[PDB]
Amino acid sequence: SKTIGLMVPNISNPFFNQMASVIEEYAKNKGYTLFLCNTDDDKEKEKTYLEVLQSHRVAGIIASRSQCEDEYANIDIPVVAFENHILDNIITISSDNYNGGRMAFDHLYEKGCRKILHIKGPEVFEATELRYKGFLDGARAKDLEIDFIEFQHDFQVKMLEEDINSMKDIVNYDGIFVFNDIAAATVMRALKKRGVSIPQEVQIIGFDNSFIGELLYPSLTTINQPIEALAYTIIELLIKIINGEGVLIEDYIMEVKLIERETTIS
Amino acid sequence: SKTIGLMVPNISNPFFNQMASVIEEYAKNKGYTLFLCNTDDDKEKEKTYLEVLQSHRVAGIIASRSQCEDEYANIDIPVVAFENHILDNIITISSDNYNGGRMAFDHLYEKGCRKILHIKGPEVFEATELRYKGFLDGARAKDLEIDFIEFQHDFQVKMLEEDINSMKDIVNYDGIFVFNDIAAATVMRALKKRGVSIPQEVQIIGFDNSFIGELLYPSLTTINQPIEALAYTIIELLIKIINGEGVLIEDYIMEVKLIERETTIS
Ligand SMILES: OC[C@@]1(O)OC[C@@H](O)[C@@H]1O
Ligand SMILES: OC[C@@]1(O)OC[C@@H](O)[C@@H]1O
Ligand code: NA
Ligand code: NA
Repeated sequence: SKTIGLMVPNISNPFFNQMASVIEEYAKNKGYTLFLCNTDDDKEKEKTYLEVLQSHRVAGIIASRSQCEDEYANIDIPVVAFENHILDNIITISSDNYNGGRMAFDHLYEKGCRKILHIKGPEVFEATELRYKGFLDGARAKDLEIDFIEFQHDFQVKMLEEDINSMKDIVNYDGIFVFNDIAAATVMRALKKRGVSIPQEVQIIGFDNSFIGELLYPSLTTINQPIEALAYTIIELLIKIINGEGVLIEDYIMEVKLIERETTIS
Repeated sequence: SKTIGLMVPNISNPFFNQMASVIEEYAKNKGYTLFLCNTDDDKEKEKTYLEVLQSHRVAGIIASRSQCEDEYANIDIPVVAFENHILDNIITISSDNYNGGRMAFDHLYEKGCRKILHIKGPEVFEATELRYKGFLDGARAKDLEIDFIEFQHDFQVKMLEEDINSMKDIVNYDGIFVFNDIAAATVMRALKKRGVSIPQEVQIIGFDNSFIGELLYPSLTTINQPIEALAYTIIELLIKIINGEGVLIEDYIMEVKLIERETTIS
């Protein structure tokens, strides 16, 4: 087989469809095509696709935001993981989510925010947990108390029909850090429906630098994940495993950077 | 195998991510999993994926906005097509794109628009050609001259860094019909960057009812494609072909409807 299976939480999140496009490019450079498999952050869908990919004898699997552990132990096909650690013998590639969360706090604080909310991601996403921890560590360094709201899912179309309890109070914050750009878009939509002015009344920073942050208005200040470097790295390492080349099985963490746009003041 | 290959022409476009999610649900109801294959509206990528899916002996293929023809002749795997016709012995499922184009014209005209632009899709998309023809036939019935601008691609992230020549003149139109909702979002972003008020200065209608129109602000008036009915139908018909059950090979066209939101005046 010259096909690699890429498991995607959902390509409805712009970040994952862009990642899938760029991984496909790097795979093509190495002579591979891709099958994309939608796992929807569901352990049983992931298990099913692992079985289906194995039965189809793909050359390798890229496992994004995995919720398994067990299931991977016997599979005899090369695997690399994006974000979530699976087993100690599978390489995990990620952005520097801890430091990105610190950068997000430092940016809001530098822009004068003192009443701060972090809309954090589901606990099962190692990446969002690290963003939360970096943000909180930043607040602790400034002796600032922060409020949290924890979403239980990444973006789903149903989110557009869901309310936040006490949405009327959100405008009272100086700044809000939202765990990713697509979730930030939903938060800004809710604020706009209530007539809230951004950034005049509240400042917003997201995470990813996915296309949704530039597509909408005002454009979203965010933390860049380096999709090209992530995709390059994932494919380079998977091909080493496929080829039986030596590589230390350890974390590969790519640098992030602040992208200042119109939802924070300057 | 119990796997169906779904060719996806634009994994960046909300409409196709939502279609893929719903097709997956209906396939699961019938006992099938899906592999998604990114064709990127490229004939060579489609040809490649067709070969890869055949080599993997999938149970059936859902072609989507296909640009091939003879490559499908005697591939001995069941195929159904979304939108673009492939061969006379392959069923094509689509929304009622001609009537949706007429509905879009009628709605702008009823809201008082007389200086009207249609940003039309690539000529290789049968669906957008029919939207253009329905819109134009509506204009001709009212003895109204319409202007056209023809995009050569569906949404790509690079569109966010591309300008329309004479963009500063677009505000002069009363109303704009854009060939789909994700393209409409890009047009609205350009207008907003220039300080144009929607719908006060220009009214906008898209096509699809994909989730981006409900993230847009103001929310986007559009023509609904019935994703649930499309997905149900694609899977029902593909399973008939797989099972060798009788079915007339003919067009299946699903009804569309206007969804009035905030980018046209109520
Ligand atoms: O949008 C993608 C993302 O930011 O969502 C949360 C995190 O898991 C991932 O990197
Ligand atoms: O967005 C999806 C879509 O509207 O794009 C153009 C048309 O091919 C298709 O139905
Ligand atoms: Na505030
Ligand atoms: Na106008």
